[PDB]
Amino acid sequence: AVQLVESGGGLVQPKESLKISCAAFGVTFSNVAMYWVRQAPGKGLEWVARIRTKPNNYATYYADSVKGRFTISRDDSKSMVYLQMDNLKTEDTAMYYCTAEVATDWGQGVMVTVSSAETTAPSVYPLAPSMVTLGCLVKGYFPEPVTVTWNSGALSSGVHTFPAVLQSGLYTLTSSVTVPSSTWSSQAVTCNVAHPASSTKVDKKIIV
Amino acid sequence: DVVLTQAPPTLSATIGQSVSISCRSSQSLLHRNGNTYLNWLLQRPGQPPQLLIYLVSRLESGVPNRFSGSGSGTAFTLKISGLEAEDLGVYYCVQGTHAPLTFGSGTKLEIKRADAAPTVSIFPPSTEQLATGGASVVCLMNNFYPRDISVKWKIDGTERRDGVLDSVTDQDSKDSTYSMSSTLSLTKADYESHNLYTCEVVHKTSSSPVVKSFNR
Amino acid sequence: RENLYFQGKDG
Repeated sequence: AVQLVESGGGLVQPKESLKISCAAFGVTFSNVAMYWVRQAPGKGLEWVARIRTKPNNYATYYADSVKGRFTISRDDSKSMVYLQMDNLKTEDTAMYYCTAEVATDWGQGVMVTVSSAETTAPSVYPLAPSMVTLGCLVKGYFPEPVTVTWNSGALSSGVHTFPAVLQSGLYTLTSSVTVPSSTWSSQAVTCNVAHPASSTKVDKKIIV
Repeated sequence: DVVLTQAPPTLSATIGQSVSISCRSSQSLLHRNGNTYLNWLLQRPGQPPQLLIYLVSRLESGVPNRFSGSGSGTAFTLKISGLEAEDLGVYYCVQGTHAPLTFGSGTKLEIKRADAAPTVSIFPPSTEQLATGGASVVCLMNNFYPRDISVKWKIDGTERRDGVLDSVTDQDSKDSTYSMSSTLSLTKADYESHNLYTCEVVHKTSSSPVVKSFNR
Repeated sequence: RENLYFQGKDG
């Protein structure tokens, strides 16, 4: 099974550097040109950098907006592709994806956020009041994203996680889950809130 | 770079109906090797792109029979024959015949369904938050259709508009409904100076507002 | 579709 796996990325200040990478598994990528492709939040997909194969001298090409700041490289012996991003600008903020010229296999992507604001961990508060609706208020964090699950992913249907709203440089979101009221009676109901950029992961049991 | 002109930008149809998306290329996508490297991708909210169709017409493993791709040269088509609830999201064409890879601008598919009234919930601030000197009141409106909805906050009978932040979910992949969250933020001082907190919801399913309140 | 990678694609 063919697979691409990206790593690296995170939050960085304007003018700083980041190196992201892409590990290929399951079949050689030696005979294909490789690409980094990006997607700014709420926008479409666009190529960023391109690297040819050994017979074509590993020639590299860049979108106009990153020329002279990003460098693409590949290590065929290790099935690895890399993007060195120097002199990062706020408008480089995007999910970055690695893919081959055949565009059939895609990694999970890595988020690169470029901002002069520093990380703030969220405050996580319970929302307590047939089917019962419970929730978690995830307030005052920066940057995006957070991940919210309910009972570590055991409660998956009747979950609503609302898109974050930005207000005075901080994000707020809510997540809710709707369970049979007997479930809340016997079982614990807990929201788990991960925030990669602050290295936090917090649980909130919803107490009656 | 090769320009892929994708149309329409949005689609909406009921379960069981057929829809088509067009991808039109500035250059022939037939490669000198005989293959035509035109694929269709689906992207669900907050997910990576995934392959639906590759090499014009070949169905990716796991993709339902109701998806098909066709076309040649500079004009291509994706068809969904009998939409299902889970088919919503954004569809892109992508070509790799001519380097660099380029992409259509995307088609967002929404599902038309029967009107459904919101289930409304109200939530007082938590003890934990008050302890910090802040307060937040939350009102949820769950599983309604269509998306258009109005939410208002009343404090002791007076509408409050400052400190309100609203957010609507992406359409639900199972029941094709929407949900909305409204958050009323205020100081602990402000919050304790009042008694009746009310969420008022107006949706086309009823002329009467849906009203949820608590007393502090 | 592994044969796409065997055969290759680069320009």
